[PDB]
Amino acid sequence: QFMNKQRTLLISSRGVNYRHRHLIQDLSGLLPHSRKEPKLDLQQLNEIAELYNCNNVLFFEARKHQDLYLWLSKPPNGPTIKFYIQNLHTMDELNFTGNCLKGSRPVLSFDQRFESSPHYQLIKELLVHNFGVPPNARKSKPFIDHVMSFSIVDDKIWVRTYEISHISLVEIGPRFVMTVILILEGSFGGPKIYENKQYVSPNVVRAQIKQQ
Amino acid sequence: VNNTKAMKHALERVQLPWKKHSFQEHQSVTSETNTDEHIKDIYDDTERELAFYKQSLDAVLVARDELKRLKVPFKRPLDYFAEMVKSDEHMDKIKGKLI
Repeated sequence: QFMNKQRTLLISSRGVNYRHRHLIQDLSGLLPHSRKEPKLDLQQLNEIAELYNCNNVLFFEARKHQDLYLWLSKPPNGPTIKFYIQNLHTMDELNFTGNCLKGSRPVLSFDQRFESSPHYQLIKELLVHNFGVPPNARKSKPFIDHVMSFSIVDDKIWVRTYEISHISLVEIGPRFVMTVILILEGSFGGPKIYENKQYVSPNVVRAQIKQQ
Repeated sequence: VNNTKAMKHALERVQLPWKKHSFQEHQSVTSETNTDEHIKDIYDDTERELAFYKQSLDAVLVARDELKRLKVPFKRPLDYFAEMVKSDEHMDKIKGKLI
C-alpha cells in the first residue's frame, strides 16, 4: 500500500464566525481525510479523536466572535501547536478565480525558512500530515490540481491555495496568516516547550488601540 | 520557552520516514531560498504575493517532474468532470458571464 496514512479530526468551538464557518467548510472540502464533527476541558479532544479514530486534530477555537485560533495536535500523546489566525479570506470571495477538484491531492510548497529552527521544523512535519492529502485516501480524487503554500514572512506563516493552470497559477483561497503562540509537549496538556515572545493577543491589541 | 531538546525529540517521534519511500507519499517541496528576499517591504501587497506565487510555482514544476518520472497522472483532463470546490455557476458569476 502506502506508508503515509492520515485521518484528521476537524472540529471547532461554539461561537465561530460566519467567516470562521466558511474556512472550516473550505478545509473540509480541501481535505478529504478530514472528519468534521459536532462542536466541542480541551483534553477531552483526545477521547473524541479516538471515537472517530483520528491521529491528528484540527481544532478551531473562536473567542469573542472575532478571534480565531487553530490548535493542531497528535492525539493522544502530543505535541500540540497553538496558532493565532489573522488576515482570513475564504475561497468564497470575489477575487479568487481559481477552482480545483474536491479531494484531489495537493502539492505542498514550504519556505526554506521552515528548516531554520526546531519549532519550525516540527510545525512543517505536522502541516504535511494535516494539509497534505494521504495516498490515496477515501474520498480522494486523482490528478494534481492545486498547491497549498507556506511562507515565513515577519515570522508569521502565510498560507495560500493556488489552482494549477495547464503552467501558471490562479488563487483559489482560502487565505490566512498564522502566528505560533505556543507548543505543548502533550496533546492539549503537558508542559509548554515553546513560546512566541513576539505574540500578543488581539484583545490586548484592541485595547492598546483604544488607549490611543 | 524554547525547549529545543523536546521539540527535536517530538520531531523524531512523529515524522514519517520519507526518504525510505516515494515522492508521491508526501508531494511536498521545500524551497532552497528563504522567500525573504523577493520582498523589499513586508507590508507591500503585490510584492509578497508575487514571492508566494513564485515559491509555489517553483514547487509545482518540481512536483510535476517527479510525478511524471513515477507515471502518476498529473494534469486534470479538460474533459474530466468531478465535483469541484466551487460550482460552475459561482465561477461564471464571478466572471460576470451569462449562464
